[PDB]
Amino acid sequence: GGVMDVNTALQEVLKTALIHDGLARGIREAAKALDKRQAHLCVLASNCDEPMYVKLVEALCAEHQINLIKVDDNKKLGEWVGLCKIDREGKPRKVVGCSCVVVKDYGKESQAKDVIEEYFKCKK
Amino acid sequence: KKSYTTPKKNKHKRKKVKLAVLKYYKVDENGKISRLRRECPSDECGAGVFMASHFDRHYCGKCCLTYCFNK
Repeated sequence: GGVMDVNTALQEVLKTALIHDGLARGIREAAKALDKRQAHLCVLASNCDEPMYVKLVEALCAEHQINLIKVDDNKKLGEWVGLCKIDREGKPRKVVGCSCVVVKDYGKESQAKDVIEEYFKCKK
Repeated sequence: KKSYTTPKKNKHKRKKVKLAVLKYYKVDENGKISRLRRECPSDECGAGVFMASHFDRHYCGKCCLTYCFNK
């Protein structure tokens, strides 16, 4: 389905991915996700803490599974997944970046997720 | 009945302090990940958890009563 824009498509992933609990936030879980074959999607972003990890994530995509997408601004991904799920209209206690997240088999496979993502993925 | 008197010891284990964690994979060449020590393939590890190279020991926090060499 979708309108075939990369950003609002990846949002439709994220909706059902939240329910699926596919989100592997933080470096330890990110590493474990891509060292595992259960991952199917990766998105990275600009320098959060080091310019080293942005390199390392590409290094892991090389060795294990190429799937990478880059959408910059840590604050974007930080907003996109709150405490466990995106939480409130507000929420000033956190909005801190997740810096990169990995999602498992586009969350759920039930509807539009497969087509919107597959259109981009073989090209990228 | 009565209320407590006075000790003076008052310490905590450590707060598991916020550090730059995962450089257990070392960047040398592209896209190679240079391990210094095994990312343990225990009997229930998914190979997504590392094992500590303690120096004088070999210890995983998951396999913590088992699979602990002293080398």
